[PDB]
Amino acid sequence: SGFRKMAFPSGKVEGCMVQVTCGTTTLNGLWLDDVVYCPRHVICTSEDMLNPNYEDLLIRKSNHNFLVQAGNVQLRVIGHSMQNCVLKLKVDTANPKTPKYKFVRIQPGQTFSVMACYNGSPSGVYQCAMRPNFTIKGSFLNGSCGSVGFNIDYDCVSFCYMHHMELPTGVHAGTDLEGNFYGPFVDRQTAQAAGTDTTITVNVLAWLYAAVINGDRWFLNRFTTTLNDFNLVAMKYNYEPLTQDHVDILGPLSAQTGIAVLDMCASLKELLQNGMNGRTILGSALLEDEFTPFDVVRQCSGV
Amino acid sequence: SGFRKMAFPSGKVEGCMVQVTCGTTTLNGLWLDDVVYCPRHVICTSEDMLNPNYEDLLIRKSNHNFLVQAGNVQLRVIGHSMQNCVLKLKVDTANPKTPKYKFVRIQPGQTFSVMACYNGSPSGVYQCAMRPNFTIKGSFLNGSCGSVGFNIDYDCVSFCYMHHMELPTGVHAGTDLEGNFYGPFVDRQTAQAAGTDTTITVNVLAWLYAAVINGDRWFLNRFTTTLNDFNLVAMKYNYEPLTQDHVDILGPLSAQTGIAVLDMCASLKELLQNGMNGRTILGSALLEDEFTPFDVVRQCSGVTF
Ligand SMILES: *[C@@](O)(CO)[C@H](C[C@H]1CCNC1=O)NC(=O)[C@H](CC(C)C)NC(=O)c1cc2c(OC)cccc2[nH]1
Ligand SMILES: *[C@@](O)(CO)[C@H](C[C@H]1CCNC1=O)NC(=O)[C@H](CC(C)C)NC(=O)c1cc2c(OC)cccc2[nH]1
Repeated sequence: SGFRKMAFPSGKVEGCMVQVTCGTTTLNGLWLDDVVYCPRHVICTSEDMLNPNYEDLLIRKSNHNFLVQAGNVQLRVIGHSMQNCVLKLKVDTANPKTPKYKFVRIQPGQTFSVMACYNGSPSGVYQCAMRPNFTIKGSFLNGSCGSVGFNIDYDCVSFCYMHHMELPTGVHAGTDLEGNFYGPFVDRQTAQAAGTDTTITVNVLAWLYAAVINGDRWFLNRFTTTLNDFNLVAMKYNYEPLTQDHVDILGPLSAQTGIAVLDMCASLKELLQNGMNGRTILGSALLEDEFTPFDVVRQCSGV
Repeated sequence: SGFRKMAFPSGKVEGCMVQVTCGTTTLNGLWLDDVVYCPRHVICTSEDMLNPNYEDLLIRKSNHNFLVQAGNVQLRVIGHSMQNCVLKLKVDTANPKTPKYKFVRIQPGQTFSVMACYNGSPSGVYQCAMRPNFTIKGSFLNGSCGSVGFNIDYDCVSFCYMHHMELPTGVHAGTDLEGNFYGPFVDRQTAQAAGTDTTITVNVLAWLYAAVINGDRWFLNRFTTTLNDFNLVAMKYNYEPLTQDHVDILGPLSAQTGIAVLDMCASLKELLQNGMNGRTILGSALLEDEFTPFDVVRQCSGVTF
């Protein structure tokens, strides 16, 4: 038993991180097959990053302008191209540690493992959720650009995120592996704001089911609610609406605990209107929304 | 910026996880060089685990009773010995993925990364802190025994934990890599209860230093205190007493901020005696105690490996 923010084992990705240097700008790259993926602002200088004409800056670059280091060996760039915000450096050597992989675009509310890296060296691993406003709440410092987020199914690594930016509020933004940003952000050196940060309701309910599966039921109550009446209150608190598909996804957790989804919604509605006083749920004083129903099923099934 | 419970990259440990099976009992083991370490109760059957005599049970076992598998590839066992609650099996193959490593026994309050494993396959990684009652708030299912906890310093993997037990309260217990349990627990199929837990003071202070580094310093006061005075007061609030090693590991954060350790102790004492007064620290009204000073430095100045 127990419930914990859990990331996938990172070994398959560690063998793909490399360092990419252009002029005086260094960040991380992802070496899969004979291609190295990294954020395209590596080609920028401190002055270019203010308003970079990336296609203009790119054509002016030569293959030898890119220093790609994989551990100790230095890889030979035999080609360069650009797919949106992701720079694609073709190398003369295919990464032998390339696992089975696929590029996917995560949906808001879904989770993934972040492998934070600096100078091409993996430094830490943690779990994140793609928030409804397409930001994530990570831990990234100078030099973390190029770090990727991923999920692992069987032996297939599904890459979904490459890090680019830290907003003035302290949350983070990035792209999928096709170079398309999550959210309305742009890779220029400017202070940018996200949309309003709504709460992932289906995850909050999953996390409440986890608390019950782990012996905590102080927030439960005898009231019930309709889907619509719950969503009225939820939206009033800047919570995403609960769809019937969300209800269906919570099915397994409902059966296991014996608490109907709409019954859990009545508890959550009371928590939102009353607060938690001084009490805690699974050790937290706030309502956690970065746990998916699948995260809870994985850890609490059969407990 | 940002603060998260962050585990070490697990690749160096993944290449060392294997499956050990005796009869029908299976669990995980740690393959380093030509030795596999695992919990000794793998020799037990379901009924044996009730009141086991491990010396008597082990005498009836031979090298050929042990199934050790890397994936689906068996590693022939050519030797076996018992050290405390850890079984050691010599195999005929030296793990080519063996990293630089050492075995360490950590202290309460220290943190490590747990490699959750099932049937020898790594499944998840997450950070834990050894509680002052020698339990960890883990996430472990059936078949998780033999999962190890580790830290990575440079290129050296320091193994400090091997999983054995889930207590009734849902927390977890286990040993170091020499088979010595953390806390007053024994590997028997019986409900055991840990001592009353307490808050990890040195980590709370580190958390406060983290706040000061980030401009949130409303809680600093003009008071100071002695180490003995603070310890006697902290014990009244369920806080662990500080050691000399605790003051020392707070050294870097103390120098970086300019706040002496005993001054921040006096500030924490204020927070315990009068509460938070409706305010928060780093966004939370709850004092966090699972971040060590190293974790705080690690996330304010990203170290690599
Ligand atoms: C990459 O490492 C750079 O290669 C970096 C991410 C780091 C920075 C510290 N925290 C992180 O997560 N990304 C950046 O520095 C990006 C670069 C653009 C894509 C060109 N910009 C920002 O993070 C950025 C610019 C800001 C600004 O305007 C100057 C105001 C406020 C915040 C802000 N952040
Ligand atoms: C190992 O996986 C078994 O090899 C397992 C730990 C797992 C199982 C679910 N959660 C975990 O952390 N360990 C056990 O099952 C141990 C085995 C002993 C070392 C022999 N037992 C317990 O953890 C145990 C026995 C208990 C009991 O007695 C019947 C009452 C209450 C709790 C309890 N836990």
